[PDB]
Amino acid sequence: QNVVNHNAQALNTLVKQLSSNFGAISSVLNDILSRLDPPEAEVQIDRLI
Amino acid sequence: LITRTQSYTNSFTRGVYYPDKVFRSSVLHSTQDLFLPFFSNVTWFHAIHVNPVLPFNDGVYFASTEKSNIIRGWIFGTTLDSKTQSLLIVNNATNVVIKVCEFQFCNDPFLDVYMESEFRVYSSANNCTFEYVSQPKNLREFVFKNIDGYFKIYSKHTPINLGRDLPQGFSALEPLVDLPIGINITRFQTLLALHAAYYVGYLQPRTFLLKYNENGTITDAVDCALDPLSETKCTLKSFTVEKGIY
Amino acid sequence: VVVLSFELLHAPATVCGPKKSTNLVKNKCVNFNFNGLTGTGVLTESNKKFLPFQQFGRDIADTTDAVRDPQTLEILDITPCSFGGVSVITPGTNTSNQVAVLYQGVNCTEVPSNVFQTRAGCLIGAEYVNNSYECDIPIGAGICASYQTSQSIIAYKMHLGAENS
Amino acid sequence: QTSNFRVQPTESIVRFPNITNLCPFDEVFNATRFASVYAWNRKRISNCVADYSVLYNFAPFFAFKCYGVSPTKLNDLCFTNVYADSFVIRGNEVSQIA
Ligand SMILES: *[C@@H]1O[C@H](CO)[C@@H](O[C@@H]2O[C@H](CO)[C@@H](O)[C@H](O)[C@H]2NC(C)=O)[C@H](O)[C@H]1NC(C)=O
Ligand SMILES: *[C@@H]1O[C@H](CO)[C@@H](O)[C@H](O)[C@H]1NC(C)=O
Repeated sequence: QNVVNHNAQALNTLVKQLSSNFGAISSVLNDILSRLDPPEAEVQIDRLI
Repeated sequence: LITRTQSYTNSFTRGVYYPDKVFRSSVLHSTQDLFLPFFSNVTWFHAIHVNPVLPFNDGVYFASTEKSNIIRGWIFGTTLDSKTQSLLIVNNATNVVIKVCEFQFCNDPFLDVYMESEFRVYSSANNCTFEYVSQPKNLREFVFKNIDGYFKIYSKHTPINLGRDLPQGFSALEPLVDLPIGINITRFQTLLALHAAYYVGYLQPRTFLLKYNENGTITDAVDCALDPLSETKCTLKSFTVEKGIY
Repeated sequence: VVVLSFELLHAPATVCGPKKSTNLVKNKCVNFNFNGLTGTGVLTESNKKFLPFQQFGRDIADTTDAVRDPQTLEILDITPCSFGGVSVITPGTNTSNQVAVLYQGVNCTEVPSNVFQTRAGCLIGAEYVNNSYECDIPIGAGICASYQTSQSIIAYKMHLGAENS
Repeated sequence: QTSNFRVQPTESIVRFPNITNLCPFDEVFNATRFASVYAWNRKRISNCVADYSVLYNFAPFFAFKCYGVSPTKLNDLCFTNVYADSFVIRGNEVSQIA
């Protein structure tokens, strides 16, 4: 059972980092595209990447 | 002429409300918000007619068990003067009216019944910004909060048995209304109708662990900062813990 | 003469213009915007029952999976659109230029000739015989493929070994 | 393993609640008599939905100029409140209102 649990846990962590700002304006990328100008959008995209 | 007397009593894990509008099914969820801490000391007021104002900070929990028609509403403000905006809520048998204006409130306001007149609540009204009208033993609980220019009210009505007020059990408060008023609240007062006892508590920042059943209703909660045992339940994200060291 | 003055003060914005809504379409992979909730997927009829004040539902992984329609107060299930890996099976260019294609984890009816449904996915370009052999090219869940007679790609079940008593 | 496959979307759907509780622009544009310049009127409009398209029924023909905004992208914006000042002047003083 232990082995199974470990694997499951890992997957959840990999999902949870998706919903994180990581020091950017927001976690959602489409909003950053819509609201912001190409100069300032690039740094946010690179930070998320 | 109304005289008020104070005593103290215990919360007994009351004041839980839905913090979101998200449906969840058979899940334990951890939230961080303004809550009334478990087993806290709340004030019991006895008003008799044969009354200074109260502070408002980070929201208020209000409870009553009167047989209605005595308590009608509340006054919220920061100076209760003509120079600042104030909010007023009055209930009758037919409707509810919420108004924000520049009132000149009287000391010790009350509704006069002979027709219900409001010449003993304020004297002048001046500029009015927002108005709203809607629909109107037993225990009635309300939670009042004010964040980012929105005034939120949650409510709940519960038929209680025995003779004890604030009984033991769990009951969550559904959202009642949200008002975009954008004013400042620091003090509040209760209104009476003349031809009363109530409970007051204060909210604090706190993290809670809530349990949702399969129908989407909150059935139980855990306060993290109460005991060492309740903190383990929140680190483990579970309501039961097995023997060991954590 | 009428003069209109627009003011953006520090308060919630309570004077907005109308927001028009289009029709509702189901059983298709579409982009959707439900009252500000933006996403994409397939919307199907739901059997869930929200509380009167709840607007959308989230999963244990904190992903939106149900939504309430703002005009007709029904519940809809949101489903992600199909995706998967594409693998190519060949006998080696020294033997033939024919190939078969595996679509991992999708039904053969989802917008993908000999077609066959396996546990691993949809197999296109192979013939499914019955009699078994030793495994040559593993596919998954006991299915293997080979180049046999004219000559063509065939799929079969793995054979463990000769029976003895 | 060579390629990746994903089905693409084919349509766009937007859903919002019903439109109701319209702002009272008709009262301002059509009334009994407009005020007298020195004593003009100011009406506060808030907590409603404003559609700046029904205006043309009440005859905005002689002049229609919009500083700071765009006559088309008006109902695409949100404001805390809007005021309407209406009066009567002579046909030669319109240029002075700017
Ligand atoms: C929004 O408007 C639509 C009509 O344009 C409403 O749909 C009708 O609602 C009435 C309610 O009395 C029903 O009797 C009709 O059968 C409905 N017709 C259709 C075509 O749906 C809709 O109810 C309105 N939205 C809300 C929240 O009431
Ligand atoms: C297995 O044999 C049966 C005959 O009983 C046949 O119907 C079936 O198609 C065979 N399976 C194959 C060819 O994959």
